[PDB]
Amino acid sequence: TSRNFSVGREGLEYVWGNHEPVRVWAQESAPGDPHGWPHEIIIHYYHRHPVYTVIVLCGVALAILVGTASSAACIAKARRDCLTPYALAPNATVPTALAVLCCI
Amino acid sequence: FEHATTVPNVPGIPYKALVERAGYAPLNLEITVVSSELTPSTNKEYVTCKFHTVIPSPQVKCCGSLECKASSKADYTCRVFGGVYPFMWGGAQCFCDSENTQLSEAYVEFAPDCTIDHAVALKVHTAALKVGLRIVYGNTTAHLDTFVNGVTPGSSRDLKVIAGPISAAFSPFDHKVVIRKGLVYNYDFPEYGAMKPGAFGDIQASSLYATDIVARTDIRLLKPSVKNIHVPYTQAVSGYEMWKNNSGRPLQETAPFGCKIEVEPLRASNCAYGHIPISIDIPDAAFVRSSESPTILEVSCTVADCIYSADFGGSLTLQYKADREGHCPVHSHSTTAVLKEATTHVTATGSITLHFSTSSPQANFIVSLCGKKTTCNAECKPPADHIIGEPHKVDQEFQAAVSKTSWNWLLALFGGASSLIVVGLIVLVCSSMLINTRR
Repeated sequence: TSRNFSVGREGLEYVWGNHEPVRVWAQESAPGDPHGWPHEIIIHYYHRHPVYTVIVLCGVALAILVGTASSAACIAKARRDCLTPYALAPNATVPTALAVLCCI
Repeated sequence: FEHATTVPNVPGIPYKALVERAGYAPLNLEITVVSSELTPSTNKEYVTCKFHTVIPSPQVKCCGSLECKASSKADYTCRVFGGVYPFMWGGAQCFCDSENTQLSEAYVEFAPDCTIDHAVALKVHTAALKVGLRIVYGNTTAHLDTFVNGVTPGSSRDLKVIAGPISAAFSPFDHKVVIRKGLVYNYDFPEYGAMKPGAFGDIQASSLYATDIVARTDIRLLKPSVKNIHVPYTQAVSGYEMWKNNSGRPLQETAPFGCKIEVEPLRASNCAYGHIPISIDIPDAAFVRSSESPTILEVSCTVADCIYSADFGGSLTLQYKADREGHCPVHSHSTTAVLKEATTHVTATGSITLHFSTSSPQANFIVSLCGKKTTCNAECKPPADHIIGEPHKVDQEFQAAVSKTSWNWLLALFGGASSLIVVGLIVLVCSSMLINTRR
């Protein structure tokens, strides 16, 4: 027969019949390269610590998303608070010098 | 001198420390836990084994009445039956017809083979850790055994090492333990005096040759039916035999932390758990002045190739220039990298190749050659073998465990997120005073 046993960093001891106990430890020989491109980095760290890698990748995606939304909102309200007051006020004229400096 | 080190309690991996005092050359220290003992305080509740049902020779009164008496033997059951007329080989044994009375007795003894086949019920209190050390300072090696309690000065000759309290209190034994033929079981045995028929401990005694045996084996004495003389009885099974059939696996195979459970005395040897705060008092003869010790002028560390594995999967050559011959100790001032060799022979101008083990995916540690520490840079590839037969010499951190390329990617993305926030804020304020100046 064949039996499958999970070995961690701490080790595993198996005794087969009247044999001396034999101990085996597990190394981080995860598929991928931690020093290569980002996707091999991701494969390595996912195969090593999956939940930690998922948490970190979700955190970085959240960090980019809130911050892209924040920059977009800041540029948006700045654009509107520069455009609505007098740039496009009724019967109001804004020449090139203070129009093209940011507009279009 | 006093050195406060935290030696991980794993039996076989030396912990390399560097004790340095002002005006003296650094001294290499090596604390190895050759052995460990977890001895708990025990209390023998009782002794149990298979019981032998002693049925004495029946007593019959031919024309008269018999009375049950009180006896102190284990599970002494007595009953008196009304009309018997018993027969032996030779005919009837009484002259009356139905006024004959029988007295059935049945108690419980210890089986003759119980001197070898018996179980000891024990209660174990707090445990004591007693470790053996191989402290190496300079070129003198001291072997000593010390109690890990925080106050005991366990010293071999003059070392004066004090092992502080263990960080975590761990015991493979719970409150109640059963020892049978060298095997150790964690069983909730019945207390002394409360024995249940058909279960472990149905017969109890303070010793094998004690006279105060107590038992409860459910001996029911039945009415004789055949004409021949007979004490008919029915009884529960041996709780010892039932427990032997349903014993499970011993603590010798179910113990955590890879402990070796041993008896006489009961102990758990070579357990790998926690940290031992060892404080050492090195004799002044070991230390040497800096004047007559070799002095390094320029040391540069280059690491050829490395992997992060349990063994010494790393190479580290360093080119130094020193003024004199001698032996200068080396040390890695990093928790993620350790060095196989500690003392190196210095030959004026030259190089020495030092093997190291690391668990971070990088050699980014500081190596001191009797002073003048230098930094090392490398990339440590993942190992080839998946399973190794040797413990990991270094514990796994987080900042170490994340590589510099991954750190750069994460830092770049998070810093871009922060730069978006700050550029949004500066644009917001720019527009704010723009509006303020507009009106």
